[PDB]
Amino acid sequence: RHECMAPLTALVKHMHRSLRDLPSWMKFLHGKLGNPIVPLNIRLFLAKLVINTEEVFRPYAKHWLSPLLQLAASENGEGIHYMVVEIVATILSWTGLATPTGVPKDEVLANRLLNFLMKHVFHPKRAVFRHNLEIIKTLVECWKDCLSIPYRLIFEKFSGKDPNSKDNSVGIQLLGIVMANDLPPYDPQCGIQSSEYFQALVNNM
Amino acid sequence: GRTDLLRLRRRFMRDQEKLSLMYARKGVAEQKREKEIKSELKMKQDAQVVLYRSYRHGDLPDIQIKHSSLITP
DNA sequence: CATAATAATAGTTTTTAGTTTATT
DNA sequence: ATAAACTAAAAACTATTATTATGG
Repeated sequence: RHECMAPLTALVKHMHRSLRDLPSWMKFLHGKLGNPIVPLNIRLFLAKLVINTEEVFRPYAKHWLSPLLQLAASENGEGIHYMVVEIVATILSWTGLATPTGVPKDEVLANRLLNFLMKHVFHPKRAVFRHNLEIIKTLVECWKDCLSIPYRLIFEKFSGKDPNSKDNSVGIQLLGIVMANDLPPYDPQCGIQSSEYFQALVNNM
Repeated sequence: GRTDLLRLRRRFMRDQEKLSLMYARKGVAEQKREKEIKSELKMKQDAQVVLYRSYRHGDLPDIQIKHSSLITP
């Protein structure tokens, strides 16, 4: 938890009482965050702030689109997953205010974050794992703009160990996440073979 | 996806409160027993009667009622 | 201390080691 | 002195049911 942020929160409340990129120092902080060099102390300060300040800059989040994503990408405090999930929740709390389909920078940031999360998505727990799955479903069905499916990490996730004990079902539920989308069931692009890609499916079947 | 952050925080269970969750379910169940008892005892009573006419207030009876208002009762 | 739960237990047929009763 | 049955066959194949690892 953050505790020195409370005066920052009071600042946010006061400015929003007083309150395009009309500067109330969010140009200064805009530069202070856009650089992927900002120290993790200051980086996390700004992160928790903008989490608490998502409301003020709604018809501004598009300019904030690139920082958060590059802030989101390769996050390295209370826990990496913590801030990752919190910030992506903030990002998707708006949908039409900004979309990561403009400059290819936000597009590749979104794809890389997708790879990060699908690498990270697992719980020994029941719902919070399924909560992450629903997070993936929500993001993919709220953007559907530049989103592309790897199928490879996915394949090894669902092809699994040929499970005599259920483990690769994580990949199966990932496939279901894809299935909820009108996205292709599996792009018959190179992949690995595009034929056995379903033989592994029927094998675990 | 506006409650998505609220969905996150409501699903922030990683302080390992499984026993706490089951106990909360227990307390909810007990309150459900109480409320269900109350509801059963209430509903055995005659349900609220339904009306069939609009009504207006004045110094005189308003004859302007319609045939429907007359014959539905 | 509640509930789509779930699964480790059990119970049917086989075929061994107990034994009569003459057998010499 | 038991050559037939002495006496009850110790045992899995192939099928089900209450457990809870958990769901909440």
